[PDB]
Amino acid sequence: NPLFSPYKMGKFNLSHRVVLAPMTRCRALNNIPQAALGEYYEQRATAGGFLITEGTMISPTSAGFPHVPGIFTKEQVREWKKIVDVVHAKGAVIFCQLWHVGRASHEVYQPAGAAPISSTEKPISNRWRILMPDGTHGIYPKPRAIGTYEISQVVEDYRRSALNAIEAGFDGIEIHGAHGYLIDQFLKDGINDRTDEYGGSLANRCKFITQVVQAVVSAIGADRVGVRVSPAIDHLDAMDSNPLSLGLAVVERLNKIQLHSGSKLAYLHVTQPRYVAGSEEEEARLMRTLRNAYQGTFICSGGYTRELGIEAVAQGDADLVSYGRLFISNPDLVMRIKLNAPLNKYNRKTFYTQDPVVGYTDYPFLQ
Ligand SMILES: Cc1cc2nc3c(=O)[nH]c(=O)nc-3n(C[C@H](O)[C@H](O)[C@H](O)COP(=O)(O)O)c2cc1C
Ligand SMILES: COCCOC(=O)/C(=N\O)C(C)=O
Repeated sequence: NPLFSPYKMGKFNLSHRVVLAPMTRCRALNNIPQAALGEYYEQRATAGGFLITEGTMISPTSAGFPHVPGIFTKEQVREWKKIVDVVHAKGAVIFCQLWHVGRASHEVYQPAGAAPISSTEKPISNRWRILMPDGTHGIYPKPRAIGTYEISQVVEDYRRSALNAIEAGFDGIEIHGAHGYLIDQFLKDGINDRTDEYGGSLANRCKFITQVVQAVVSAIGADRVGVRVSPAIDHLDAMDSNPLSLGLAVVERLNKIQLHSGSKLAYLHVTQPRYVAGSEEEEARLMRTLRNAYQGTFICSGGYTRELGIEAVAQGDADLVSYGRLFISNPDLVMRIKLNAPLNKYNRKTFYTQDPVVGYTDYPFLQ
């Protein structure tokens, strides 16, 4: 089974290639990591396994979900430390995903009820609704398009958050540059309608992600930095006229950052276009084209099964395979995939609820 061949992710020696995908679960009450998070990641940690946390706020304006953690306060750092300690006790590697939602937010999630920030003044269309703290769905508002000064301040938020993650003991961080959130709002020409140096050409639309990655690489070192993108995704009106070219433009800039820094990033993480909340062959081809173009470790994500994961690694389509929903409902997903044991179903109704146990840590282990 190729999923259990060891793999060297730069400075981290992994014993297998089953990765816990980053997953927002909304148990971090008032944006403070809670003890429930400690039990949840502990259940899923394995010796030599790689975990990526739920997306984590880099600033008070970053959030667009209720009770998601931050890592921009010392209190948050203090509580994350306890969670990282118990994961490390199991011998796992864990990265903190740094997450800014941009225009995918709401007045209720913003300080003083201010407008969410974005590359653009265009709101997400009414085809998408935002989950509210009371469990209803609200309207995405019109965002405020930020200037280049404010852009440089968001980059500094990323840099400070990456340092706080290292202070909490994280092995590294992942830049959430995917799924129509803030970075993807700069990347996608369906969203970025800017007329300054951050829009109007493919090179300009890649500026924001390049400067974010550069800042965090300089702060904590390239081999502690992973980057997630989804050039072809149907989420929150994040379309591009040429998804493969956008992906390859990002990859080229990551390659160049690596050469200038003298070290490879931890990995590039790409979401399969089939992942939803046009050809099957052209979608597998886009993934392999990006993998072949990038000088380093490739993590694929989105709709993988045990068989699809084995095949991705055996065929050289990816080095690591991250699992989301199946990891929600199978705390010992790694052992189950090793033994080819039956997997348990997941309940989407408790994906984003606040209960510290139900649908969170009460999915059982193999008997
Ligand atoms: C409940 C839930 C929360 C998620 N939260 C995040 C997130 O915060 N950041 C992110 O990059 N991806 C997030 N994802 C996407 C996953 O990281 C992963 O790519 C996806 O679940 C893989 O597809 P799979 O569930 O079939 O394994 C989330 C997915 C789910 C189902
Ligand atoms: C169909 O693609 C959906 C991608 O969006 C996500 O998976 C996500 N965060 O990135 C959350 C919070 O669910």
